[PDB]
Amino acid sequence: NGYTYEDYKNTAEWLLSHTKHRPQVAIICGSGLGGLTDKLTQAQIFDYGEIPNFPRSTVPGHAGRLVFGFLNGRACVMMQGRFHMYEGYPLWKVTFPVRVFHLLGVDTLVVTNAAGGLNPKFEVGDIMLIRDHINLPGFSGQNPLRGPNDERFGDRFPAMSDAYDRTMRQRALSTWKQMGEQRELQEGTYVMVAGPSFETVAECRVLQKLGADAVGMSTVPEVIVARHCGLRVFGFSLITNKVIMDYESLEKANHEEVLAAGKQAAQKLEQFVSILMASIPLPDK
Amino acid sequence: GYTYEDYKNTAEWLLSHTKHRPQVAIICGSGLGGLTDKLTQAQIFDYGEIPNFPRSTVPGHAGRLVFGFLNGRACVMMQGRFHMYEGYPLWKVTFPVRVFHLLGVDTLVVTNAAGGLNPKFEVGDIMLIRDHINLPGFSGQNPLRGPNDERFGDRFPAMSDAYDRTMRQRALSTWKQMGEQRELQEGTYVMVAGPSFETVAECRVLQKLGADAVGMSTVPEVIVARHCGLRVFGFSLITNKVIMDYESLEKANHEEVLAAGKQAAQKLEQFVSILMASIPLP
Amino acid sequence: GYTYEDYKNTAEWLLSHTKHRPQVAIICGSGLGGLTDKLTQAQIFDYGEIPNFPRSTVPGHAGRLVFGFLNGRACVMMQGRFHMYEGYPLWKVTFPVRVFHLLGVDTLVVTNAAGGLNPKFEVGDIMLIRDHINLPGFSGQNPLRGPNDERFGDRFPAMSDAYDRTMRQRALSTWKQMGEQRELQEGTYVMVAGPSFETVAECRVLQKLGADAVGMSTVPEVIVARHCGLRVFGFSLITNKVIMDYESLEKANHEEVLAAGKQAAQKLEQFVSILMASIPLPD
Ligand SMILES: O=c1[nH]cnc2c(Sc3ccc(Oc4c(F)c(F)c(F)c(F)c4F)cc3/C=C/P(=O)(O)O)c[nH]c12
Ligand SMILES: O=c1[nH]cnc2c(Sc3ccc(Oc4c(F)c(F)c(F)c(F)c4F)cc3/C=C/P(=O)(O)O)c[nH]c12
Ligand SMILES: O=c1[nH]cnc2c(Sc3ccc(Oc4c(F)c(F)c(F)c(F)c4F)cc3/C=C/P(=O)(O)O)c[nH]c12
Ligand code: NA
Ligand code: NA
Repeated sequence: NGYTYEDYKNTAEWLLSHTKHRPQVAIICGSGLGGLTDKLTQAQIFDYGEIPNFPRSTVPGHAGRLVFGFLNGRACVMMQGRFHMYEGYPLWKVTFPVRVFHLLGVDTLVVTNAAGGLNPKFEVGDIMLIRDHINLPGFSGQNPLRGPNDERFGDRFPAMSDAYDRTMRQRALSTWKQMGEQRELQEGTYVMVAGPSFETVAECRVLQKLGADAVGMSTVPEVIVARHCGLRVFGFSLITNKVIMDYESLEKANHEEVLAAGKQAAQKLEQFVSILMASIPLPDK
Repeated sequence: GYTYEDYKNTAEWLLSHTKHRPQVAIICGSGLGGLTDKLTQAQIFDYGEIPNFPRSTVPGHAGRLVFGFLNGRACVMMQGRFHMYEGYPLWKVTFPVRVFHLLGVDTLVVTNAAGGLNPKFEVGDIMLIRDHINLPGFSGQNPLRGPNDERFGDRFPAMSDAYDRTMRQRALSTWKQMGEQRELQEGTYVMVAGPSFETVAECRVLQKLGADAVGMSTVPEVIVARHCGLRVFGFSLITNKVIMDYESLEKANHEEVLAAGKQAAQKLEQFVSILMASIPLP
Repeated sequence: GYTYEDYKNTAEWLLSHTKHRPQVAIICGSGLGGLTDKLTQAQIFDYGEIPNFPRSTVPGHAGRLVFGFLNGRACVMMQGRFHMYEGYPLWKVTFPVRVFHLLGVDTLVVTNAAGGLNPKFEVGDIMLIRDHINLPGFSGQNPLRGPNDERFGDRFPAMSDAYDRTMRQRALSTWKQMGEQRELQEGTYVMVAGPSFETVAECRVLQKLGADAVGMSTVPEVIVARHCGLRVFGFSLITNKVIMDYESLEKANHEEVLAAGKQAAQKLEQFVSILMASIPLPD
């Protein structure tokens, strides 16, 4: 299947008529930010299943949630969880919410994730501001824009060379500076791979040689649709593990360690984003 | 997928609806739409009247098959080509090449627009396609995926000799004989699916791989053509230099591509028309 | 699109139709189908007659599971693997591996035909697979894609240790104490979808990525086996040297790869039989 413009329209107008909230900022909560909805005021919760056209979470855990409220005084719409390719979702389902956000009047997307460090400078618990991406699925046909283009969203052939807003990154660094934290923020290129299996050593070397600083399984498709629509985009990676890059290492990527990294970073990440909210540019006069 | 009878039905319909017996198929990429103007004794078919032929489901652009003589060479020209980014399966993109084979065509000329990755290239350059990197193909988006039909070709066709050496030497010589000074480029075309343009990081990847130009077409048609045994010649119009640093304000856009096309139209149409005399006879 | 109950039904059907209890699964690559003849007490099942099993769709394609003993070790052989280029989805290509797991198999041996990228390789060489590059996997053609079930494995299994170090050692040891002419090669297998062979520029890309051999199979079976916790090892027979530069009259062709996988193929088959004795017993 796909979605028509009318489908997005009906979802948007249904949400506009069922909440008083008028979000400026969309937060898609990746690994470690599950709990960020807890810091919202005047929170209003919709299960994906209540929302017309909205893909249902078919994965273990709670019904996926769209939550409207104020984060540090700023009108937010928050996706508690996101869809992954590795779960069997087509990219036109993964990115469905980004079109709806656009039609609600959102002008800014915050997108976070977990990723493996490819840059040897990176340490577990580091935060990497996404400055650029390598869409490996994109190269082969797995681009969320594949299909007919609606001129109501954007151009047939949108540019991605300016996708990661300079100002948002400037203000992430300021916020971080004023937290007087010990470690610098990192900044680099995120490469998307479909996953869900972790890289071989030979694969890690490929991604290093390609110039990737971190690797994960999400985010790029949401960024491409956001940019098609004209939203400004801010992203970062929690570095949950250092990808294994030689045959002599005794270490090995694993689910238990990357869960532990998320759980440990979780409150630091909520603190970071809660404060950053205060510094997000206002809608344009 | 199509059955073998589906291809035979379409080829039979065309052969009984036109008297034309094309030797050469020309797939007009951006910059070359107007090449049909140079045909004589033209005979026209909307894709929509041609049995089994894929159309656009966008009323924006329909498509035409045009039979005619180009500089006295019997030709069939696709005006409007199918792209993976539009949501066509590759077995639809490449459907026409199968039909051309069954019409008796023995040479495919394929042209496109491409972003320049080789820093030697300028906007408005023509690059002869010497070789390709098929990134979608590596992942399973190869037009031969599925059952193989020996009436077309082998299970496992070689692509190491896809781009006819003789036609490229004759294209270079023709470009000089025409008294053109700004030289013909030659190099490696990488297909990416698009339709969004590359990030800086992606551009750097495509350069590290050894690609000289990047586009969103052509490689599937070339693979199916070589599977069928067609001789293949092609080139890219360098419509833009791909952004390779973070400071430049240039953003790749459709308007640059359109505008580079119109500017190069007269020159490319002349080049292809005159090249027809270099194509070996059947 | 099966659930755990489907794989279980298939395994129980096999358990109740043969007394054979395999420890080792062998997937026989192109030109290596002779290995089923080295089985003792052989028992054949056509894929057609196995519940839920994907049917192979080419007129003359051997779709048979063969249970037996190879050099005195209980095993099950696939004669004819499924290939993504034939049009099979990876969940079909790898359904037998999940069934082997439920049958109690703890080891998978994978064999294939590969094009040589390493200029040191010669046609007929055997390359012990040390590592792989899953190019289809990067893009979404990963056989774990979709719902995960822990009766198979983890949502995010590691692949950096896929190729069993113990069986590496013993393959190198066994090969030496056979006094063979050429050495056993080792290196990285890159999977491409095919079915068309590589351009020179594609060749050069795969070499730049650090691949030693290229083919169109194997990696997805390895991923599903490691997901399930099976020990894995495997071999490429080098059927052809990939054309890596424009000064050359050679062309990789179906006929020259067919002929090469009738030559030192029987060498790899004897080597696989011998190495059965080096596979550890189950606890
Ligand atoms: O080396 C690597 N290679 C390739 N990819 C990767 C990834 S992506 C990933 C890997 C594991 C995972 O599990 C959890 C998890 F389930 C939690 F609940 C959690 F808190 C947590 F930190 C995790 F890491 C989530 C995600 C990424 C989801 P998303 O954030 O992109 O939506 C991490 N490291 C590597
Ligand atoms: O930097 C680059 N990166 C990756 N790819 C490219 C391409 S390929 C391309 C990009 C845009 C485009 O826009 C149209 C278009 F779609 C029309 F239909 C049209 F009439 C028209 F004028 C255009 F400008 C056409 C084509 C090329 C089609 P083709 O020649 O392969 O058939 C050019 N530059 C880059
Ligand atoms: O240069 C290369 N590039 C990319 N890929 C490759 C391959 S993989 C391959 C290529 C051709 C082929 O055909 C047969 C065949 F059909 C038989 F019946 C046969 F006996 C036989 F020896 C062949 F070579 C089989 C396979 C491999 C299947 P598998 O071993 O993985 O299952 C080999 N060389 C290259
Ligand atoms: Na000649
Ligand atoms: Na690649």
